[PDB]
Amino acid sequence: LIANQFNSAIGKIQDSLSSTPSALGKLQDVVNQNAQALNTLVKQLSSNF
Amino acid sequence: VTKFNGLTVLPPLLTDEMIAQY
Amino acid sequence: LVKNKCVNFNFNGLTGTGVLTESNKKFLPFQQFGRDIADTTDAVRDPQ
Ligand SMILES: *[C@@H]1O[C@H](CO)[C@@H](O)[C@H](O)[C@H]1NC(C)=O
Repeated sequence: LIANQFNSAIGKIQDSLSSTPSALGKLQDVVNQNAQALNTLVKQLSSNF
Repeated sequence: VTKFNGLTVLPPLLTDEMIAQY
Repeated sequence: LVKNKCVNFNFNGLTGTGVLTESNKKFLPFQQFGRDIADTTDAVRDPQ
């Protein structure tokens, strides 16, 4: 019973990761934040100052 | 989970293959 | 024009410095040059 429950839990984790798109929230947020910082730094050249 | 104006992105020391091996 | 060599180029007043290569990307007839997501030129249509 415990082995079956563990296997079902692992499969459910796989299915939830595959279905839910916002699961990787922290990593996606850090990547997007770093990319946005770089993009704003690059766009800062067009500033007239 | 999903050009250069003086910037550069140095590759990580441990590649994804090596991290997966770890 | 020189390709695959780092050369300062001037196409219709672009005055950009870089290396030139044949690009697979397509351009509309009126369009003359392309820009990146960071407002930096990345492709030029040759006027000649
Ligand atoms: C003149 O420029 C045009 C631009 O369309 C080009 O097609 C043509 O080869 C050039 N030279 C001559 C001799 O017409």
